Amino acid sequence: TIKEMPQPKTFGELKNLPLLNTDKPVQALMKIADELGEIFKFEAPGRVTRYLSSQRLIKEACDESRFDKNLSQALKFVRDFAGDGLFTSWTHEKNWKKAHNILLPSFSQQAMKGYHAMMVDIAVQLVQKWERLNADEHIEVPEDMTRLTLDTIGLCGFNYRFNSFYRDQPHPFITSMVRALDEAMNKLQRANPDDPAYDENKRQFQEDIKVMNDLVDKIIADRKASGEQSDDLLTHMLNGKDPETGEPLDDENIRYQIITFLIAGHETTSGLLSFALYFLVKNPHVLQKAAEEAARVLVDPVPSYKQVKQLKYVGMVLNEALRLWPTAPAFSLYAKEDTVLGGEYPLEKGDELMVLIPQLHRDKTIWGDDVEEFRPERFENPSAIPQHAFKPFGNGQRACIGQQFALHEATLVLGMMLKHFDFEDHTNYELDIKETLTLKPEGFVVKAKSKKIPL
Ligand code: HEM
Ligand SMILES: O=C(CCCCC1CCCCC1)N[C@@H](Cc1ccccc1)C(=O)O
Ligand SMILES: C[C@@H](N)c1ccccc1
Repeated sequence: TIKEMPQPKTFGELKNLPLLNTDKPVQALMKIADELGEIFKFEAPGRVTRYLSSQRLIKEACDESRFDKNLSQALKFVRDFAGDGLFTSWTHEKNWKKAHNILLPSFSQQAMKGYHAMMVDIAVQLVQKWERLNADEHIEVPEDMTRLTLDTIGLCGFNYRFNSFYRDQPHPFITSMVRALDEAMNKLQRANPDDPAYDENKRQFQEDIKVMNDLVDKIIADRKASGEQSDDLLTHMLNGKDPETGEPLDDENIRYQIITFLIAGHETTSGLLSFALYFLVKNPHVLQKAAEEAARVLVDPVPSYKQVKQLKYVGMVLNEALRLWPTAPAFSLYAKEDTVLGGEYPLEKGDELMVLIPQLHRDKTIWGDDVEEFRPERFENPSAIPQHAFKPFGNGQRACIGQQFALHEATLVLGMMLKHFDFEDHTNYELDIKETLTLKPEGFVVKAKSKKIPL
């Protein structure tokens, strides 16, 4: 039977917009979802969004015959610097399928064998940093995880060393990319974006886009001018031809792909690693079981690709961290045609949906009563998890191309962390989640006591 959709409290002509006038809009939407349930309508002047929280409805939203990836307003603002890269392109843009066909082989489980040595290079820099801390000192977790994952995708992406472990102040490119992401997300909250109040914001945004284009376009030009054939994503993009069109990517699109990969490495994997370590220090029995696996498997000074594949429990820890705090917390869909969601909610062609991944992952009909508990054992058997219950990498053909890359890096790094150190939650850290494009545990600090195992 056709149901009226719940809607949170309104602010006259501003409708629901002021509810997201916060530095934590995703956590605000999770609290709305807790109050209103599996679906709610969110209205702003000239905009309707429907927020889905239940596996019951999200399993329908994930039907690619009925729904396609939508560019959320957030992604439309990110598109001002990520262009028609894979992340901010519509499925129907020629450059989406072309880049997708060219890059899939670069992102395969098989390509990970090739990236492994460069991931180890950065992972060993992280371990060495922590081995070199003095007795009184602590680790700034998301800070060090962001140094790591930015550097990894720099090196694997285009053989470029951001040298993040040599620095306090980020590489200039990163200061521009972070400020551009911040501007993109802040613009969601401007009820009148064309105010001159926001004129300095507009001008900084253009300068930041230039910094990004200049380093990346110079990186591409330098690579073309050298003729060097390093086994990185830039080489694959310069030489690759789409089997369908027979065309290569042009230099502008390659720039967008590189900016996109840097956004991904900086924002996502670092969040996952930060949440995984958070849950391990809060669940000492789970930390011990993961530490036991790392010690049993990582028998060599340098982990091998094959050894990373054997860190099953560490992979379960990462999936459980993705369940409770999916660092990429939402994706947007549009109805390809008029359709009825869940037998109750009529949608028109073009109607926009937001999938609230943290809420999906807390659906008690799927996960049961222990849903807030950190239990990696939930992930022992992928076949025992219902369809579309677990979506930290999005859905279908528009799912994360980087999923294998991210999980290989996170497994390697967390394996080495658990092999080399005992960890202390010395401050009894109270989770405080900072929102950019992604969720990260802000101010998360630990102490690492070396097990004194040489590299
Ligand atoms: C834990 C780490 C990561 C998470 C949680 C994550 C999550 C996601 C999600 C949820 C999407 C779908 C977005 C949407 O539907 O709007 C996505 C897309 C994408 N991710 Fe990731 N990601 C991660 C790591 C990476 C890495 C390391 C890369 C690249 C090196 C990457 C590249 C991409 C790209 C290119 C897309 C767009 C794919 C397409 O539509 O063709 N991601 N990611
Ligand atoms: O749900 C949100 C706010 C959380 C986005 C989180 C999302 C951003 C991309 C990367 C993954 C996480 N935004 C919607 C609806 C909207 C539109 C305009 C103003 C306010 C809300 C949108 O961007 O379309
Ligand atoms: C590029 C993609 N991995 C992503 C998706 C959602 C948030 C940030 C990044």
